[PDB]
This record gives sequence, structure tokens and C-alpha cells, in this order.
Amino acid sequence: ARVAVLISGTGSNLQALIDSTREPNSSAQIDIVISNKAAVAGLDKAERAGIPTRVINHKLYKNRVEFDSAIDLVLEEFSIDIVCLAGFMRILSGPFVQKWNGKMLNIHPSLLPSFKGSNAHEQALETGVTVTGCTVHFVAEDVDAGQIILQEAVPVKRGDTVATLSERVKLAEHKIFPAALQLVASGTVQLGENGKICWV
Ligand SMILES: Nc1nc2ccn(CCCCCc3ccc(C(=O)N[C@@H](CCC(=O)O)C(=O)O)s3)c2c(=O)[nH]1
Ligand SMILES: NCC(=O)N[C@@H]1O[C@H](COP(=O)([O-])[O-])[C@@H](O)[C@H]1O
Repeated sequence: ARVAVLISGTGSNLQALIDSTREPNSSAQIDIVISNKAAVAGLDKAERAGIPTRVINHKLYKNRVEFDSAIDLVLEEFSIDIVCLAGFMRILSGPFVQKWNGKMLNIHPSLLPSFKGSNAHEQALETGVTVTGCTVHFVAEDVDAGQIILQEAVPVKRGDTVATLSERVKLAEHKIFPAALQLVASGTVQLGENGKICWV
């Protein structure tokens, strides 16, 4: 399965995916890394690994559909089968999400459905949970319909901040995200006709 990784920043999840896809038994190959922001560290990791990179500045487009079209064109150029969102900070348009339904994964730093949206760690700390975690799910038009592939719980320690909590959660992301990619790329997991997760 040919994979694109969309990033917006540091790219530690990207790096975890690169490491796992270079394993002999990997069913996924990363063929293109797309950032919406230039000069982010995730682009260096991609280039260091020999993976083509494309910057597609969302700010240069009129709306999301024009921006998403630029991305979709690169995905077609590279004959992509699967799209991993790994720190991607742009909400995607409905038709794009529809087109890639059942083919686009996302890592989210909470135990969905808890703490949706952009500041999950902030919300978790404000709420005072002692257990949080991360979630790999298929992307639907809203974070609510996205079918969940894997999750891993992570403890919240007393005194945790966004910096320390996100550091601990990221260790779990770097585990379940490569595993979830391997599950989908190998055909072991897919969206069924029900639209719910199907294990083969
Ligand atoms: N249709 C759809 N699209 C996408 C893209 C990722 N996910 C799944 C990941 C869900 C994680 C939560 C969030 C991700 C991005 C957020 C956001 O607010 N982006 C602002 C810029 C904010 C900023 O950087 O200051 C914007 O795009 O305007 S929130 C989805 C999805 O499930 N459905
Ligand atoms: N909007 C979703 C979101 O906030 N996802 C989070 O962004 C980080 C990306 O880090 P990375 O660039 O080092 O992989 C990850 O911690 C991921 O859980």
C-alpha cells in the first residue's frame, strides 16, 4: 500500500511511521510527505529518509476545496492508496474526506470521544482526568463519525503540563499509529459496508 503522510510540524509521528515502514514485513511504503507549512522539522526527517516532500501552503488558496485539490492532485501524482494525518492542523473539506473515506487515518492525542478538537491535552488537564491516551481513527467529515482503529491509555501524572503530558502520550502514538497503518495497509482492518470497523 502506497502512503502519503500529511504533517504540519515536528513530525515525530512521521518518523515513527518511517521507521516502521522500513521493516521488511511492512505492508506500507511512504511515497510522499506533504506539509502545509514550510521549514517545519518534519520536512527534514522526510528528506533525511529519502522521501519526496511537497509544501502546499493553505494560506495561498481561496477556500479549503481549492487547497484540498492541490493535495489530492499530489496524491494522484504519487498513486497514493492511504493517507496518514500526522500532526496535520488543517480541517479537510467534505468532498475530500468523502473521496478518501476508509483510506485516511489520523492520530489524535486523546481517548476519543473525549477531548475532540485541537487542544486535547489542555482539555484533559482542565478536566482533571487521571487517564488519557491517543486514538488512531479513520477520518470522517467530523471527528465524531471517524471509526476508531486503535487506542492506548496513558496516565496523567500530578503536576503534568501540556509539555510533559504530550511527551508521554507521544510515546504511545508512535506505537499505535504504525500498528494502525500496518493493519489498514495489510487489509486486516477496513471500513465495512456498515461504515463501522471490520476486522478480517
Ligand atoms: N473534515 C475533517 N477534517 C480533518 C482534518 C483532521 N481531521 C481529524 C483530526 C481531528 C483533530 C482535531 C483538529 C484538527 C485540526 C483542527 C483545526 O482547528 N484546524 C484549523 C487551524 C487551527 C490552527 O492551527 O490555529 C483550521 O483548519 O481552520 S482541530 C479531520 C476530520 O476528522 N474531519
Ligand atoms: N490536531 C491533531 C493533533 O493535535 N495531533 C497531535 O499533534 C502532534 C503531532 O506531533 P508530531 O508532529 O511530532 O507527530 C501529536 O502529538 C498528535 O497527537
